[PDB]
Amino acid sequence: TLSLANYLAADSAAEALRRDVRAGLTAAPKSLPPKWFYDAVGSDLFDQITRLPEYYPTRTEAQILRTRSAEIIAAAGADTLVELGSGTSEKTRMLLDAMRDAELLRRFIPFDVDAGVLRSAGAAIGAEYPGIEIDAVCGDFEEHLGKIPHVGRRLVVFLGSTIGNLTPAPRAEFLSTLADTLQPGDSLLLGTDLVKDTGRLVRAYDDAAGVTAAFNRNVLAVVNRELSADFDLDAFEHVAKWNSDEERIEMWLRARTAQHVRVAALDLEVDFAAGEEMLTEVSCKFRPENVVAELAEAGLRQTHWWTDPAGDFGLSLAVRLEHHHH
Repeated sequence: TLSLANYLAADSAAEALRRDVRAGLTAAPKSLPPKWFYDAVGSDLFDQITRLPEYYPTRTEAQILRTRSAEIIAAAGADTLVELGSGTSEKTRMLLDAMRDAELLRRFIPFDVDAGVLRSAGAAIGAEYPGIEIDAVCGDFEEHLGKIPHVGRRLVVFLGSTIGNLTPAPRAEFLSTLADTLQPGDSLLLGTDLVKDTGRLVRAYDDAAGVTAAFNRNVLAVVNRELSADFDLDAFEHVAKWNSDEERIEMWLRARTAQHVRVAALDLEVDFAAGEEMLTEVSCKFRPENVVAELAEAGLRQTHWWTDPAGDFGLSLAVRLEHHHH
């Protein structure tokens, strides 16, 4: 059967956006949070990015998961699959199939901000896996991870490389809170994109076809639409950079010429100097030894680590850290 629990108010997304745009556009170094990339148009654009020859991470993680699903499912011994976030719905069915092959599959708990997607995905999954209990939760990572039911033995998965879109401090915060929801017996599956040739990294975030550029610019269309702003999308250049000290990709929008922007819903007048850059996304890249340390600091012990043949990407399986005090 299907059960949906919807914790987001009608104006949750609207109020969150007003705050983020006002905070981002009036900071001395302008920025916009990457989460606003993903309206209908942006999610479609991102979907296309996953099939771009330069953008390897989605396909590499998918290929690792394809190969390791049975082993992940054996390792976890879990009967309940909890999926955190979007865009991983084909990867979801790899894990669900593996759990069904193992005769363990009982419960599926998707957690995402879009209730409509959950209702659709829940009806579909429910049909493809007769007898499964689907407890869908519509909420956000900030506030609602606690709302995920602790029924059964749970494999909690967070795929799609979203973890790297958080800088070290909010990332440490997120992982720790995630770890806190795990009961003994539960496992966390986590994908991390690895440090590699910087040419490859930059091209992945600035493809030859210019799709990533459109995806970046689209966040301006979102602000235009939702807050009645007058960004001139054609006035902003897409810039992807390798930050070697932070070992992360950065995406920027750079004003070709001086721009004056009014966000009418906010009664906010904003100025861009010619060449001024606005930060729209970071994509942190990891070293294998650093993934274990970060997991440890969050209260997790890595029990498995899998990579693709090129060492481009790693999947971790982790469990609650052991403590023996004296």
